[PDB]
Amino acid sequence: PKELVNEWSLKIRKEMRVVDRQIRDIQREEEKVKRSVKDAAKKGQKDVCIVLAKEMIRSRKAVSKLYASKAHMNSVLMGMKNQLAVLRVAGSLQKSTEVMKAMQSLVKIPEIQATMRELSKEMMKAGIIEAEMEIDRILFEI
Amino acid sequence: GAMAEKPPKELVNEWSLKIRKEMRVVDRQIRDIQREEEKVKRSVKDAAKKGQKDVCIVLAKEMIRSRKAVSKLYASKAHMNSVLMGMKNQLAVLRVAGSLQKSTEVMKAMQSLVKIPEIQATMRELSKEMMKAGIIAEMEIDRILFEITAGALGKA
Repeated sequence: PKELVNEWSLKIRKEMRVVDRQIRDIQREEEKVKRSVKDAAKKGQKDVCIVLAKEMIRSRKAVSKLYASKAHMNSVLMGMKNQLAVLRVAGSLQKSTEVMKAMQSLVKIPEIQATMRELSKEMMKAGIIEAEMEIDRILFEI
Repeated sequence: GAMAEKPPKELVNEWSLKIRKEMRVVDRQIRDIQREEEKVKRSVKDAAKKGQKDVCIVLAKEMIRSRKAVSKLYASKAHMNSVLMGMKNQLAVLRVAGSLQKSTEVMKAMQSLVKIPEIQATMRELSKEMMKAGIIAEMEIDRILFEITAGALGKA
């Protein structure tokens, strides 16, 4: 039907489980690296420390960019929520500007981008990606 | 400074609570507008059926304005959700460091968020609190080594 929404929610929600997992793993790694940095410091190995430290910055930045993604995705889920409404009201989808720039800053995250490119399209074709007709359009619940 | 008495970086839990609170508000306002669209709909129906063209027309302009009201709202909620995640991140950063740090993410959301229609004066206050905290090429590693080693391989 017009339950594309419910499918896309599920996928988005799916991709968010992955992001959670990715972030849960990196953090578990930072746990260890932090201990390494401690030992290395105690044994006075300056250079092992400097390197590891860099490992951490890289870690933090990685996680950050992940949460960025989770947010962009959540932005899309919300838009999906809203779509149901724009329907429950009239019965069409509306080119949301919101679910368009989010679904733009997401096809750019490293790993996941193949699905996101594929969803962006399905979305573009249901006609929510890329009034005086609406004032007429809306008059369709008559 | 001296025997100060600041809140520990649980300023994050506090801001989380408030952001979360404002999001219940938003949910509320969306729900109310939705509920009001239901009625305006019935109204538009009758007014069409009875040939009152001019009335449908205006009830329509009413309808569009609702829809945008909800849009702008869900927008804000996304923003808020972005700040919430940023806080989760800050907790993350603290879990291993124990000290907040910048965030061009929780800065722009909390920029676009300090709009006017609503009690969104609080957002201007959080905004403030957050800067003082220190949330809104490098000495990163030094600060880091110092963080992780309890000031033993200090900063430059």
